Amino acid sequence: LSKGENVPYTFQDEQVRSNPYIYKNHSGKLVCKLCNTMHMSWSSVERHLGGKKHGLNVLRRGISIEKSSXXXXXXXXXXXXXXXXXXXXXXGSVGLAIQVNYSSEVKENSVDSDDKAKVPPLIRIVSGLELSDTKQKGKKFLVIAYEPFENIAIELPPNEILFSENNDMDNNNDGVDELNKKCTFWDAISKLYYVQ
Amino acid sequence: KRRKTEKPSLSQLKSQVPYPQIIEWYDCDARYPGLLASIKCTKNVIPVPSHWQSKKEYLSGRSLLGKRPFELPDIIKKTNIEQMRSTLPALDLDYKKLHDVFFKIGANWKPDHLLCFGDVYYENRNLFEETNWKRMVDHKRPGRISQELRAIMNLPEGQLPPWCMKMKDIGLPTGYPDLKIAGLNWDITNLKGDVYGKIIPNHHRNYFGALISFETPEFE
Amino acid sequence: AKDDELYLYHLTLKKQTNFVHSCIGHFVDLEAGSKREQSQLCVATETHLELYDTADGELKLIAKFQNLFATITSMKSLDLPWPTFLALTSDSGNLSIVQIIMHAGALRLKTLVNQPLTRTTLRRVSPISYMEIDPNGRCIILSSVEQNKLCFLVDYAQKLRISSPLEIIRPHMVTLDMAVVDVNFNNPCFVTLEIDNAATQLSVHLIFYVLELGLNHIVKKADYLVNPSANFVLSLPDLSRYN
Amino acid sequence: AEKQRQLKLQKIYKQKYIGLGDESTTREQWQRNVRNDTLNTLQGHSASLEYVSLSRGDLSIRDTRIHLLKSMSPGYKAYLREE
Amino acid sequence: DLMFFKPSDHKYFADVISNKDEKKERTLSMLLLKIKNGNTASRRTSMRILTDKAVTFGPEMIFNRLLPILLDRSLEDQERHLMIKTIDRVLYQLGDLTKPYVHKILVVAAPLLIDEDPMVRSTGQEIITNLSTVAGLKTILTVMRPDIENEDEYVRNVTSRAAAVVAKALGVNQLLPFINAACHSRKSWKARHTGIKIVQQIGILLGIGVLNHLTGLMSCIKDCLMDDHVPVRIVTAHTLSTLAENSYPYGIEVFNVVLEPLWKGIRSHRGKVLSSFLKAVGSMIPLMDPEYAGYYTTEAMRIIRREFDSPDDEMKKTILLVLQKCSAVESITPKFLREEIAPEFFQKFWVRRVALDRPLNKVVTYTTVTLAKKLGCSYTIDKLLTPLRDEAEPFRTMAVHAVTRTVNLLGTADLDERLETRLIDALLIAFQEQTNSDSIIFKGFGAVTVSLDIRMKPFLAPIVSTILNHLKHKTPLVRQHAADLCAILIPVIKNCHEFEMLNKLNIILYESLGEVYPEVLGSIINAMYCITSVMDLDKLQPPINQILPTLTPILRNKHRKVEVNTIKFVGLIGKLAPTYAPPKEWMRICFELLELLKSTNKEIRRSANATFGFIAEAIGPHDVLVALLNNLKVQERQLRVCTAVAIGIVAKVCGPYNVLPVIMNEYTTPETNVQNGVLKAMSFMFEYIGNMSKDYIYFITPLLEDALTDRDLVHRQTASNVITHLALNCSGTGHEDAFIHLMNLLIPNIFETSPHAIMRILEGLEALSQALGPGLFMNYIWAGLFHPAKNVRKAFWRVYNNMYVMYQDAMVPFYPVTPDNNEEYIEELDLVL
Amino acid sequence: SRHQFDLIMCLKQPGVQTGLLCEKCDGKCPICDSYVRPKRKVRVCENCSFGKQAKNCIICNLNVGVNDAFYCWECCRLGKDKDGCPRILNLGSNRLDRHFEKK
Ligand SMILES: [Zn+2]
Ligand SMILES: [Zn+2]
Ligand SMILES: [Zn+2]
Ligand SMILES: [Zn+2]
Repeated sequence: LSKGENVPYTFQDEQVRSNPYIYKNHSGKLVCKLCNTMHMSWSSVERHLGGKKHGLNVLRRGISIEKSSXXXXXXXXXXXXXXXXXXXXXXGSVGLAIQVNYSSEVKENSVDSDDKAKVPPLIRIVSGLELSDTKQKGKKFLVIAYEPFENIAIELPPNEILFSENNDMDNNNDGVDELNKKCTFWDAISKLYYVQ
Repeated sequence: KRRKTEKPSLSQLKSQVPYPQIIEWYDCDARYPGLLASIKCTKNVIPVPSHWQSKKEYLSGRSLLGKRPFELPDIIKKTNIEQMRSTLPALDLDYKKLHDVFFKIGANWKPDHLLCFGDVYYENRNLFEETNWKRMVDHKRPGRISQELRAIMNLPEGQLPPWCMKMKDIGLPTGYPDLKIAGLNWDITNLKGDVYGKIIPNHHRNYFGALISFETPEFE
Repeated sequence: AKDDELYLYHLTLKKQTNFVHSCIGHFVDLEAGSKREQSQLCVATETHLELYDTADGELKLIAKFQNLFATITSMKSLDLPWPTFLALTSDSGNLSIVQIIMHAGALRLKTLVNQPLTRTTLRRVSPISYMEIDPNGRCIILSSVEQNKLCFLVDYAQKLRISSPLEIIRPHMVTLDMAVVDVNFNNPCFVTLEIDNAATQLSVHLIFYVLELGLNHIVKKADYLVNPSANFVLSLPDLSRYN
Repeated sequence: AEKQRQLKLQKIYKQKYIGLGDESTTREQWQRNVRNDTLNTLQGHSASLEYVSLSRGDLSIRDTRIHLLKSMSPGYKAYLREE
Repeated sequence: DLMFFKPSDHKYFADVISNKDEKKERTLSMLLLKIKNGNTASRRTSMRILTDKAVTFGPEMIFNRLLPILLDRSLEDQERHLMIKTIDRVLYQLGDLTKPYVHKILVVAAPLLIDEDPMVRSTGQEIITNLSTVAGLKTILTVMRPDIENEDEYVRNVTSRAAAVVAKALGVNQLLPFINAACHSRKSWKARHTGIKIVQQIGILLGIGVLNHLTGLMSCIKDCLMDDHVPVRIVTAHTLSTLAENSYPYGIEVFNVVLEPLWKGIRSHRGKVLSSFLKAVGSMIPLMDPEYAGYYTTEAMRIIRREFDSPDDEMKKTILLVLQKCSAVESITPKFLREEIAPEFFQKFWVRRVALDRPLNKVVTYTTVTLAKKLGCSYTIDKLLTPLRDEAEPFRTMAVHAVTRTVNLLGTADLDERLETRLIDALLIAFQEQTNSDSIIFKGFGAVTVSLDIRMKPFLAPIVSTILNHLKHKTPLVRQHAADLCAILIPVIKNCHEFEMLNKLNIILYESLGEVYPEVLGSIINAMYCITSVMDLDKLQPPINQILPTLTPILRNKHRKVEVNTIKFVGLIGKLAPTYAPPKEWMRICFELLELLKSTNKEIRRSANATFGFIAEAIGPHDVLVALLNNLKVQERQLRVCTAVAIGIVAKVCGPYNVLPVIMNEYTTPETNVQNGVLKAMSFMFEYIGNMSKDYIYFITPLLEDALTDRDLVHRQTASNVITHLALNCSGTGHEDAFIHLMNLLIPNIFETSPHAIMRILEGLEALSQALGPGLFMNYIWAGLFHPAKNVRKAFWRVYNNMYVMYQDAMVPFYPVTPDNNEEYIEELDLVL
Repeated sequence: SRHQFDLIMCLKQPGVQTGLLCEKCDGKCPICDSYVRPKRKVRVCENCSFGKQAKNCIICNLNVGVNDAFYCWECCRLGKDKDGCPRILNLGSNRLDRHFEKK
């Protein structure tokens, strides 16, 4: 569960840490220096991190820094769709555009009970800091998801591309987020999802 | 109810007390306050450690996170088992050596800090810094400046501190009347190294128990 | 650094002279092959202990016994139906019945049975400081200044045997001046003056106790309230001729 | 269970050794134990008994001993007052 | 988890199969189910929750749901006791209950006293003695009155015992007039009967304590014994037996009243009535006055001899008891017994049919042994030679037992050469011919051989011939039996200077050491232990250095006794033979034990720890400490604690100068469990050295500096345990200044809760009272003595209670009491001369 | 006892008799259960001896003891030696749940 990381003792006088918080004191137990909470096992440590308590102390420490100045029934065939990445350009910079194609009424003929069928594909930017394997990380992914088909990701080394500035005139139908409404199109008649 | 509201004021209680500053606001609800003031303010009694009335179970301390795991007493550290067995993240040694470390070498040895009659350890306290403090009040004396603080001060060798000139106009330290410093009250040719001055004392047994011999028990 | 650590060597040059206890028994037979005479006395001051004889009409040091290193809070000799050896109670609560013996070329004091009682200290609960023995030597009684009273039934055999203690516990009654009345073998009877510890008024009342050898317990007999001015009790042996 | 045993041992130790302050004990109850033990030792040691005898100046020493015994009960003050 | 569903009792619960009164109502029964049918980890929690909340729940619903559960027939000794424990904890918690529920609970837990096992008898007594203080005298008395009138023998027997337990709990002085009510009641017959039995169980439970209370009971015996009812008359006679035996000779003065009617009952009613009467009078015999004993014994012995022929079992059992007691009488002479009583005894009561039933065989043997004291030992055993050679195996067993108990007391020195020969001959015959599996023959035979030893040599040879003869046999029972006999006979052979014979024994046993059966192998190793212990090592045949490497694999044999005798013998070679075994082999021993002590046996585990002392004396102490400290890192508590014990013993035999520095490093290791093992190992290594720690104290205090300061209540706990032993044995050495420090770190821990922490810290502070003396320790206690906090006060008055227990005069000068502090003060403290 | 909490003691004035402990419990100071440097033999009140119960182990209260129990040198100094009659009157939850556990 430790994912092979080495947490140095508090007295070893600090290699960069994943979270520079959880330590081991003079004794063998694990502690959160901010929260000042002792934890028996790494599982308890992860409960602490996933707990609201630790988070509140993180926000308090950030304030100190500024001062110092449906999920169940989800069908899953895990089928990799076909993406068509292509370097785009407009004006005045460079942006990316993806063309994802979906089934041709091949298997979607057995499921038509208006169960989120009206819901279009959704995209989100995920940090690689969390993976099923947790080995390497440090870059973002433009994940795209649809109920039956399997998720898809696209690595984005560049810190920022096509991140525009008030493209439209501030109209508020949040849909899912500014990203989706701002720059996505869902040709539902042909089943083609464009993203740029 | 009536007994709770019957209580005399803490300042009314102070007058009964020869050492009134120990009594505190919570002594008003002492069921026998006139007595408790006499006991608590009696000569040699040592007031209760104040970590009560806190729910933190006496140690939540943030300082507890940063406490050193342990340090061997230097006499035992001489025994070299530190190198023989690595405690940080076979070993046979001489009986005469270990025995002499505790007895021959370490008979007169005593921990440097200990504590006093009324010393009580509160949560936030750490003795180690006070140990280096007491040892430092010992080593360091006026007129001498270590080479580290000298380098930080950027004072080259053979040159007097900057406060010797203002000390020429203002005068010697009121706290150190016997202090001597090169160039002023003290011979500049005796300026050497890190010491630009020294206090010259103007003051110039057996204690009935003098043993006159020291013999430890031999192992062999 | 030289350790100060003054090391003092204590010696008792002359031993405590205020004699707090005595006993009349005949302990050792010395210088005579076969002799039995009741004239002799052993006297004790706390730690220090001494044994004197007369037999000449003039008192004589016999031997100054080794230092016991305790506070002897009562000493009484016991005579059982034999060499008369003294029962000795001190701090530690132990009832220590000791016989003075001749060992090697000197007189040494041998202990026979020591019974643990209370704890080791000078205490009010400690069943010491008031002690007496049945004049026929059938039973020994210890008591406490306040709390409780214990009476052992002493029996002799090939080895001495101390019977289990007989307890009586009166919580608030402070005991003073134990005095035991002699008996004809009927039943042991001891007398005390009990002053109540917790009371509104000062009340000093005598109380009689008859230990029942048949029922094996001490029995409160007569509680007579007397003026608070009371001092002590003594035992009138019989009055068998009178009524 | 454990504390519950400590209650029973509190009853037993209190029975044997008389005054033992449990949680709430009145100053009258406890100070009485103080006086009783102090007098107890003053009369208990033949040493301190001999001492108080002379410093007090009584005609006999047993007067001092039985005095302390009497002084253990509270009413003995009023008793002296009535003499 | 609700492990092990109970369908019928759960459907009996109903309640929730899927509103504060409904929530407490539900969770309460849910917990009750957790206790009865559930998981151990679950029920342990439901106990703590049920006891903590036991004051919150209404006893009406508590007992209403709980009590009828035990009325079913489907309960098991496990589960019924699981509910019983809740009964005890709740009754002792609430402490006050209404009389109807008191009656219900007393009826429910009442039958427990009658159960066959003292395990259940004990807790059945506990519920009642805890309930007695709850309900009180009047309530329980109102409970027993309607029950004693019941016509049910079972229930009457039940509340007889229950009423007795109540009488002992609240005292029999308060309940005694009730005893006079059911006792002297003219109304009901069964009320008389049970009213008498209650006196029985009162006498049994009080034991010697019945003396001071014996006056009121003997009233009931004397007045109620005269009843014309035969059962009543019998039960009174049994009460005289119990109250006489528990009485002990004191009570004669009181028993003299009932003494008279017993005899006129004897000479008349005869029968089983005379059985009970002679039981009573027989119990009176020891308490009789020497003259009266002389008269009444001579009066009874005639009836005894006349009644020798009684076909009934009960009367024979009584007769044996009366002879048993009358034997101690000085009046009847051993000449009288040998001329009349004894010959008419051995012929009548030793018939083979006697030996068939054990509960009678007991009284037969004990009676015979009591006869042996007055009778001549050579005469008794003389009559006991013929029963030894009988062909009945159980009769031979009883014949052995008589010899065992007789020879233990008296010894065989009274026997002539001839019957002494016939004795050992008989013992060998019965020993080699024994059919049944029983452990007595080698034990008692060994007792005889220990009694007479130098005389054995010409028999000592054939006895060992039989020994080897059984050492080769096809039955492991006879195998381990003969081996156990070997280990017992080994010390005796030394007295005959047969030592080469001990050598061939060592040979054969060492060669049979490779047996598969562990139960026999352990006994064999025991005989090895006796041999090696007795005989000098140099002349031992195998020799030892060849012996031990065959022992090293034995440690893994598991079971128990194999490691018991194995570790014993390896230790024997450890102290006796340091040189023979090679040091690397000793290291293999260290590894094997280090793995071995995970075993659940405290004897194996303790002795295992003890052997490290001998191994540390023979081999390198640091070499041992490497393995020990390496084993401290294991999570298992027995490993940590008993490796700490090993470190302690090694520090005892080697001395702390070697062991302590490496210990302190093992404390420098960051791991918690390791630090705990270090601190405990430090405790034990200090308690094993009385005068050594005085010089080592100062090097300890910087280690306890981080210990007592450590956040973990465990480290603070075990460190306090160090301060206990260290302070006790170092007290008065002059280190008080260090003790002052160590205490100054402890005082803040006084408020720390939990039972282990609180008792360890109390004991630590009490140890500090001896090293510092009260005065300073007082000063802390005083400045905290009263205080408003209601908590601080409760905490410090614990320390002051223990201080008042150990010291009183010691605290007398140290009371901070002044004339302005208290009104009366003491006028005599200010006197100066 | 020092370890098992529910075990209840006697604490009366000890008599001349000496308490017995079984070979299984041999070596324990009846208060602290320590194996080191025993000093004085235990003494129990007569109320704990009488009949068969006298033969029981004063520690485990069940088995019949041969050996005498001694107090350690730490309890002899702590004075618990003289406190009273040590005995275990109740068998205790441990032994109970053990017996009911097996059978
Ligand atoms: Zn945290
Ligand atoms: Zn007892
Ligand atoms: Zn036992
Ligand atoms: Zn102990």
